[PDB]
Amino acid sequence: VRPKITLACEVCKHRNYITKKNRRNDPDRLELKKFCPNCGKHQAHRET
Amino acid sequence: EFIYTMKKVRKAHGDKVILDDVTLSFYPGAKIGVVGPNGAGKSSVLRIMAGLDKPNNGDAFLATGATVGILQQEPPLNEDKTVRGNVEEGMGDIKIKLDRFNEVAELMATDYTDELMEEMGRLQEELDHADAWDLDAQLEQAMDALRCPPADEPVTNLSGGERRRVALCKLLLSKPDLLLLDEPTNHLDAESVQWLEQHLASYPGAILAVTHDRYFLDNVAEWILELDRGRAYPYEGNYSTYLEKKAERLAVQGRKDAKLQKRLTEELAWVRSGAKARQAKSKARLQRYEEMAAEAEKTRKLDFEEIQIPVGPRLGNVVVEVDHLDKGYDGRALIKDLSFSLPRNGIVGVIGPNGVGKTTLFKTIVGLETPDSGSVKVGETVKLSYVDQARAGIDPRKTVWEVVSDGLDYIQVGQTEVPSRAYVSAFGFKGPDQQKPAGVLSGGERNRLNLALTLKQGGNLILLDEPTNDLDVETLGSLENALLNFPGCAVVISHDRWFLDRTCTHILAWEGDDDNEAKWFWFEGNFGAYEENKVERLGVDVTHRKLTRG
RNA sequence: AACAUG
RNA sequence: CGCGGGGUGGAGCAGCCUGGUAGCUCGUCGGGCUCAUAACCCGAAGGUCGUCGGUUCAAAUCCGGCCCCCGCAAC
RNA sequence: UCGGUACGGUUUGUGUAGGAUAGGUGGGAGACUGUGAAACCUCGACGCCAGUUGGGGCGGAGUCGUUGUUGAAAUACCACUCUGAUCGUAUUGGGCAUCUAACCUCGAACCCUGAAUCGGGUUUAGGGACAGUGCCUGGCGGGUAGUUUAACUGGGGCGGUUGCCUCCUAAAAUGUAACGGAGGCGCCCAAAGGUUCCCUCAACCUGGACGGCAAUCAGGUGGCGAGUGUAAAUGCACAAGGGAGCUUGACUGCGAGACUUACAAGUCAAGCAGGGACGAAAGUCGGGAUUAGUGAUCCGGCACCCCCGAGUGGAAGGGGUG
RNA sequence: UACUAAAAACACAGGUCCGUGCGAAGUCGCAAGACGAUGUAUACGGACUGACGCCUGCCCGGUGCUGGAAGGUUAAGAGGACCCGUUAACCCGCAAGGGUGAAGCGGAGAAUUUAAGCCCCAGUAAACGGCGGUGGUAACUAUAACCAUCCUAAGGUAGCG
RNA sequence: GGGAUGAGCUGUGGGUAGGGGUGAAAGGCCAAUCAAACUCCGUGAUAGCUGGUUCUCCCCGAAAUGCAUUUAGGUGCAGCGUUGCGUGGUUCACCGCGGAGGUAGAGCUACUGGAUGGCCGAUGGGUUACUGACGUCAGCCAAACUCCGA
RNA sequence: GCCGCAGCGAAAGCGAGUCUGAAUAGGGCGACCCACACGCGCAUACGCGCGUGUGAAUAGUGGCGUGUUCUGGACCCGAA
RNA sequence: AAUAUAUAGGGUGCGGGAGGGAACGCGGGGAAGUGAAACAUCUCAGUACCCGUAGGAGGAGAAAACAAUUGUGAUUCCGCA
Ligand SMILES: Nc1ncnc2c1ncn2[C@@H]1O[C@H](COP(=O)(O)OP(=O)(O)NP(=O)(O)O)[C@@H](O)[C@H]1O
Ligand SMILES: Nc1ncnc2c1ncn2[C@@H]1O[C@H](COP(=O)(O)OP(=O)(O)NP(=O)(O)O)[C@@H](O)[C@H]1O
Ligand SMILES: [Mg+2]
Ligand SMILES: [Mg+2]
Ligand SMILES: [Mg+2]
Ligand SMILES: [Mg+2]
Ligand SMILES: [Mg+2]
Ligand SMILES: [Mg+2]
Ligand SMILES: [Mg+2]
Ligand SMILES: [Mg+2]
Ligand SMILES: [Mg+2]
Ligand SMILES: [Mg+2]
Ligand SMILES: [Mg+2]
Ligand SMILES: [Mg+2]
Ligand SMILES: [Mg+2]
Ligand SMILES: [Mg+2]
Ligand SMILES: [Mg+2]
Ligand SMILES: [Mg+2]
Ligand SMILES: [Mg+2]
Ligand SMILES: [Mg+2]
Ligand SMILES: [Mg+2]
Ligand SMILES: [Mg+2]
Ligand SMILES: [Mg+2]
Ligand SMILES: [Mg+2]
Ligand SMILES: [Mg+2]
Ligand SMILES: [Mg+2]
Ligand SMILES: [Mg+2]
Ligand SMILES: [Mg+2]
Ligand SMILES: [Mg+2]
Ligand SMILES: [Mg+2]
Ligand SMILES: [Mg+2]
Ligand SMILES: [Mg+2]
Ligand SMILES: [Mg+2]
Ligand SMILES: [Mg+2]
Ligand SMILES: [Mg+2]
Ligand SMILES: [Mg+2]
Ligand SMILES: [Mg+2]
Ligand SMILES: [Mg+2]
Ligand SMILES: [Mg+2]
Ligand SMILES: [Mg+2]
Ligand SMILES: [Mg+2]
Ligand SMILES: [Mg+2]
Ligand SMILES: [Mg+2]
Ligand SMILES: [Mg+2]
Ligand SMILES: [Mg+2]
Ligand SMILES: [Mg+2]
Ligand SMILES: [Mg+2]
Ligand SMILES: [Mg+2]
Ligand SMILES: [Mg+2]
Ligand SMILES: [Mg+2]
Ligand SMILES: [Mg+2]
Ligand SMILES: [Mg+2]
Ligand SMILES: [Mg+2]
Ligand SMILES: [Mg+2]
Ligand SMILES: [Mg+2]
Ligand SMILES: [Mg+2]
Ligand SMILES: [Mg+2]
Ligand SMILES: [Mg+2]
Ligand SMILES: [Mg+2]
Ligand SMILES: [Mg+2]
Ligand SMILES: [Mg+2]
Ligand SMILES: [Mg+2]
Ligand SMILES: [Zn+2]
Repeated sequence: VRPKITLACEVCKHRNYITKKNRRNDPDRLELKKFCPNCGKHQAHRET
Repeated sequence: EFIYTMKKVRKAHGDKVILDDVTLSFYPGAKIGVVGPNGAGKSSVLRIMAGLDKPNNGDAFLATGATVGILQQEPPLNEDKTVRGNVEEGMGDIKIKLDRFNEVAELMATDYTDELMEEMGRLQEELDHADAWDLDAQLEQAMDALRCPPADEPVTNLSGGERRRVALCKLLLSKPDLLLLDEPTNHLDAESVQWLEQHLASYPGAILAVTHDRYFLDNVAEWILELDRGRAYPYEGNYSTYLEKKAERLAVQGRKDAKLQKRLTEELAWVRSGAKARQAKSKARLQRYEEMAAEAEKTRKLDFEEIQIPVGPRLGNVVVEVDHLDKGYDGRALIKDLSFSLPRNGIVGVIGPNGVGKTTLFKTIVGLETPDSGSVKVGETVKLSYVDQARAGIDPRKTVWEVVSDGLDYIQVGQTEVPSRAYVSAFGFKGPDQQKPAGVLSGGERNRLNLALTLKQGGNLILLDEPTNDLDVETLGSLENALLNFPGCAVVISHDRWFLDRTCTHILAWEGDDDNEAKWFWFEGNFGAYEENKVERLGVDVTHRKLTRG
């Protein structure tokens, strides 16, 4: 009920972060501003 | 070679799967019929094939240059016009590039003269791709076959259930090579389906229908695709061949699982009581109980709660008095010179084709209209309950519980204080399935939701308007054996001719011809009498239109 | 065609 | 000593695991039929779901710990 | 006899308006007397407008035709072919049947054979492309074969326990055993995380409609007796506890010095920079008041970095980071 | 049981069941062969029982054996959509490069077709096996011939103790 | 003591060979050896087990604990012995000085649990024989109680 | 031919340096001599930067001995 | 010969084979104890034992070979790698 999701950037689509969410609380894919190292600045990140 | 194909496709939430291991493939010209219960995934397979969603595993691969159409279970439109409803899709790669050919030829001379050779002739190239580009004389060809509304009026509340006749003309003009028509025969007539019968027969291209009618499934379809709840199984033959081999399959499956359930109980006590029996082997025999008990719970599905219509006040002796009513619009002549009482404790049926005015007649009774020259007496003991044809009380963003309860805790239904969450699961939403949005609900659970916010008053005068749509035979029988046990005045508009033969006591019906198009005949008795009274009083007791050049 | 006993 | 079932109306018992509603067979109280009792037919009454409370909008049910009832237990 | 492929002739299609677009595309004055008025008629196709000149058994004369012009097009006529139907040759595959010639015979007869119930050979009687055997392939298989079946235990067996977190035993640093005494864990939280700004609780006395020993109100005394997402211990009123606004540091690149420690692991960390959030700033943030919520190596899977590429170019595979 | 056990152990006569239509079945053999047998269902091998007299009750759920038109699941063989490596040519630009790619040859191959078995449906217990509880009731008590009920594939009959 | 004209006893020649024979069946018998014979060979099998290991002196000198173990009678690493090269009083004791504690003790109108006699008095019992709290003045107890404290 | 003669890196490689990194930030491993005088933008003083020698001390490889060890029966005897 | 072409078979004449040997060779079959601190893949080992069969030696051998933009030019055997 707590699966491990990975978070991919919007522009370069690299996979930089893995984390846990609750699936009966949040059905849709998360969005966070995290730090993409290949871009050098904070970008948006959905799930896969 | 294959129009459409699937790998190990599994569209699902990880808590609740809706497709699982769907491996099959289709040919060109594959007329398919899809059958199954509600809650299987019949519309979440036709949604992958038109690219409107993506699976969570497995590749869904259309062919190279074959385009696909779709008609969803609710048809969207645009709010512009009616002849706009034949240019958006369908003729959309010709019409948008039709005025531009008339725009590039406005005879500019200072701008460009010899650049009319690589763009105006290129637009001349694409008109030959369609083999016809006048587009006008062959567009009344597409609306004098569906019997469309007059093309110069917007699709506001002006359109009733012939909204579907327009959406069966955006789709059947594109002529896709894979045609995903999901329940086309909602809200249609005794002849609007009869047109669609002969049109889907001689149709070059594949066809997937999720229909329930019998002329398509017995004569047009060649493959039948059963959808079990997550599974998918193809079969070959028409629907008469399907149900015979389905019957002998569920025969030997009915005692496949009897001796399975007998086995689990015979070695239930072997693993629970008396664990003294064997040492250091017991962790190898205990797992064979769990490996058959975890597959005994993947077909344990028999939990189907009944549709129940609550009872409120005592209904008196007068319910609906219609005092020589006329109703119509500017130039239009619907209901004219009609007078009828409404029988206490009796199911009332309404008969008429699309465009006679059946659902406006209930809007008079609740109060959403006003009669032109007439009056309707309500009677101070009745209580209305109006479920609409267009299902307009569904707000497709907020969740299921918030549509029917308005965020409250107790709602007022049967002169009691019912806890409003318990009133939700009474129509089939167990627990954590309140929390999912109503715009994505199934065709059963959008018809098991419109009965929730409209039977919320316990009224002894309920006005059912298209109740027999998108629900299977387990609920359709559980409806008709639940509005017989209701103490008064259920009034039903329907088109399922094998529904009014079950549950009817009175019939209001249209009988108009070329003297006046707004007659309404009243009858005392069931549908198995009106079909015999009609042939002995009137004389009215084909020639198919092509929709294209050929 | 049902009908047992004080 | 310890292990593992079970408690649902006077008696025997379903309902659970896959939460919203308490039900069936005998019996008990009243009517009917008969000359009268059995049989049969119609209507009722009767339960804080063993108890002390944890989550939940909501627990007979999901959840443990205590109290009786039963089964099985030593070379 | 039933189906696939390949080729070939025939046949098939009806919105409305016109003598039912004879279906699409490309051409084109042609058909020659075949009247249609025999028949499975009306080409026997559809039998929906009830009719589309060809198995034509009065004929050799007259032929829907060119002319007529309603409609994107009516117009004869063959040729190329679309979704169907229907017959014909060729090829191949599946089923049953029949035949003899490969194989089968411990049916008989006659030879080598003088002595032969072996063997082989000849003729005959039957079985027959089955059987049997070979290569591959599933099923069955204690009929045989090699082996495993943990430890602790006041002697073994039956019960029970095995890792992680807190307390007591533990003798005022740390550590410390037993089948010693009490309890928890295999999560949960997208805010219950970060920040910035505010607030003081439980119980009680007096009084107050419903209102009760205790629901909310108002005033007094109240220094922590409540509360803490979870078990206990140490903390916490300065708040780490109650409430609100904006947000993602539940970060990428590193880390001097340490605690613990057989080793493998486990734990803390000022500070430096990239880039952010909060805040007027000072600064704070590398998840949760802290200590449980997990698992070494090998073999694999996925996304990226394009590092090596078995002569060379690539590729297969291997490699690095997650 | 030569060398601590001579019996209640084995055998036997008779009984029943299942196998076997004849170089049979079974057995020794990798095979040819041989025994069965110079026999042919009144014969021959396997199993339990054990003269003789009276008898041999109920259960086909479990697991074996026998017979089943189907239906579900299932190996190789057949089948080879789609995808991938390569490059004759064709693109754009810095001709240290990036994009599309017919044919031939390769790797990986999904749909579809296909047998016994297993599942399943029936018969068999002289096949391996199994053959129960609680509560109330009769002129003192005691006890229940009768009734209610649950569970079972069916609840221990004759005879004995 | 039992059979002693039978399923008897016996002589001579022959047959069946080791996961095989034969067995009126006991795991009995197959050259005094049988729950798988004997001989030779792989072979100097293997054994966390047992027994043995031979001349001398001089210096120094242990451990029976920790952690991990298909491990508890075994072993790896550390602890503790010896020795070579480096380091040089860093070790150890006593004195003075700077520090953390919650054991023995004791205390409880400082808390969480208990707990005994009076005054006091709600709920239960028979309109009040009994239940006597929360509180309140004195005396008590505590490994999982501590305002304290060697 | 082996071992020494230069190391870092997964490797292309670069080299008294190299890998990680966006970094002449920090680390990881590896190289790098004083007791002087003179010399020294000379500094209160104290040697850092750099010098000819005043000639700081590095050092490996191959034989034969000894202790332990690896593979072989491996200190010797012993099964069913 | 059956049975005709004829073979099977039979008479006569010349040659040749068989068995033995201590190790070495070539082709073929092929264990287990043991090591893995148990054990099955694995090892032990293509060893022990067996089978065909040589010769004074045998087998191998005159590129359908190797190498990498240079090049060595049949095989066996010992050293390095
Ligand atoms: N909002 C409107 N204003 C005016 N005329 C209307 C409107 N809606 C419908 N109409 C006309 O009324 C006719 C039928 O009305 P409608 O509301 O569709 O009832 P209905 O016949 O029951 N539809 P249906 O259930 O499909 O048969 C249509 O064909 C229109 O001509
Ligand atoms: N996005 C979704 N998320 C979760 N459940 C969904 C979603 N979409 C559909 N479902 C459910 O999954 C099942 C799929 O059914 P769906 O294909 O939506 O229509 P259907 O019921 O299968 N056919 P019909 O009954 O005619 O509507 C139904 O039970 C739906 O309620
Ligand atoms: Mg939320
Ligand atoms: Mg649907
Ligand atoms: Mg309507
Ligand atoms: Mg009588
Ligand atoms: Mg009565
Ligand atoms: Mg075969
Ligand atoms: Mg065995
Ligand atoms: Mg068996
Ligand atoms: Mg032990
Ligand atoms: Mg013991
Ligand atoms: Mg201590
Ligand atoms: Mg101490
Ligand atoms: Mg917050
Ligand atoms: Mg706070
Ligand atoms: Mg994390
Ligand atoms: Mg460090
Ligand atoms: Mg910091
Ligand atoms: Mg910063
Ligand atoms: Mg700022
Ligand atoms: Mg926590
Ligand atoms: Mg390993
Ligand atoms: Mg290469
Ligand atoms: Mg790769
Ligand atoms: Mg890194
Ligand atoms: Mg004896
Ligand atoms: Mg004897
Ligand atoms: Mg004796
Ligand atoms: Mg017999
Ligand atoms: Mg045989
Ligand atoms: Mg017989
Ligand atoms: Mg038998
Ligand atoms: Mg016996
Ligand atoms: Mg007997
Ligand atoms: Mg059976
Ligand atoms: Mg069978
Ligand atoms: Mg008896
Ligand atoms: Mg004698
Ligand atoms: Mg005698
Ligand atoms: Mg005698
Ligand atoms: Mg043996
Ligand atoms: Mg050896
Ligand atoms: Mg030894
Ligand atoms: Mg000494
Ligand atoms: Mg040691
Ligand atoms: Mg030492
Ligand atoms: Mg001191
Ligand atoms: Mg001191
Ligand atoms: Mg303490
Ligand atoms: Mg004390
Ligand atoms: Mg006290
Ligand atoms: Mg007291
Ligand atoms: Mg103390
Ligand atoms: Mg450095
Ligand atoms: Mg020597
Ligand atoms: Mg010889
Ligand atoms: Mg071995
Ligand atoms: Mg072994
Ligand atoms: Mg071993
Ligand atoms: Mg060993
Ligand atoms: Mg030679
Ligand atoms: Zn990015």
